[PDB]
Amino acid sequence: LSLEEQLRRLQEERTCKVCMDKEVSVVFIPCGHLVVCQECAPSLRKCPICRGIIKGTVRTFLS
Amino acid sequence: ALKRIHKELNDLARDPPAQCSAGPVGDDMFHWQATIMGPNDSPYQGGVFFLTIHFPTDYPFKPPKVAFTTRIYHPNINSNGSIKLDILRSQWSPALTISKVLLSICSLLCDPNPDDPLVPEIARIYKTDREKYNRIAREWTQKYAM
Amino acid sequence: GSMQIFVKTLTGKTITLEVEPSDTIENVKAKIQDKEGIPPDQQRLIFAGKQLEDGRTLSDYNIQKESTLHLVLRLRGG
Amino acid sequence: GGSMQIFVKTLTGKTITLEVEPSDTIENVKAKIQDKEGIPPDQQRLIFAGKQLEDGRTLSDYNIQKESTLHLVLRLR
Ligand SMILES: [Zn+2]
Ligand SMILES: [Zn+2]
Repeated sequence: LSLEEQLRRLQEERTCKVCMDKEVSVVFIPCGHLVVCQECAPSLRKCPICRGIIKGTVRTFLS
Repeated sequence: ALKRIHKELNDLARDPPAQCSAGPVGDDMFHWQATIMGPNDSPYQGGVFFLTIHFPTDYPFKPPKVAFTTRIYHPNINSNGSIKLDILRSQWSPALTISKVLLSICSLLCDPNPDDPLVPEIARIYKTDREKYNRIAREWTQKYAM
Repeated sequence: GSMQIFVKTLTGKTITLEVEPSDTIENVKAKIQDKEGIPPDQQRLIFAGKQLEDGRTLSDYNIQKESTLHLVLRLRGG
Repeated sequence: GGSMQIFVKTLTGKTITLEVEPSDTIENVKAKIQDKEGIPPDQQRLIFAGKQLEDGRTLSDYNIQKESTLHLVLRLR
């Protein structure tokens, strides 16, 4: 639980769970999981976290 | 594939699960070796089971190829170490990391599907004489995994 | 809940749940569904190398306070 | 006391901390494990990064570095 371990966990939390490189930027509708970037999303028909069908993808901005 | 594979390796080093271990073979990040420890209070207890992992170049969009090298007695794993398991095929998810795949396989050991088996003879024994199944799986653990 | 346990989610994030020693596995999955949005039918919980079955309790598996359960996706051998 | 710390995880999830040197052999580590945990060396299997570790090699030989985690697997007793 060091300051670096906490900063890393906050950065990993914001990061795409597929490529693990770019920040998340797309929310799946209707399951609501925010887990991929815009480069990984076009390849996906089901949510990688809950296997829900993806009916739409909204570009999200954490202001 | 490489960058994600390196991240998984680093993420493992920080905190691997108790049940498994994995890393590259030699200088090749696409070919790993892994261990699954047999679950306590199972016929596999005390066993250390080795596996090969081959990441394809389009990992993680396609699943890794995973097979046992240690022989193991199970309805869904054959004598060649092939694992018939839906998450290694049509039910793959790109968010599954190698650690979760190994834990998933470990959880298959005491949760076989004898109704759609890879090794029919083993599945019939599992369904009709569980003490015989357990005895044989214990014997193979002793012979191959210790 | 009267004690705490930990769940390592699919992405490796560790969450804390408040549970009872006699909580059923399905109740644990319902708590995960509320915190992480995963349908219970897609949750596979693993402790000590073994999957936890609905209808059983934490005490059935000797899951104690501050145990860590590992969450993976529903799977089926074949 | 030690040049670097490594961690040893048991099947129950308990992690122990060891003070080691990169030149320490796997045999040395098993002796330190017996000191901390009371497990005799001949009952210990050590695993790192998917490999079972051989007694005569060093931590450095296996790419074990500071804060690396090894697995302690007991032989069926
Ligand atoms: Zn991505
Ligand atoms: Zn989802």
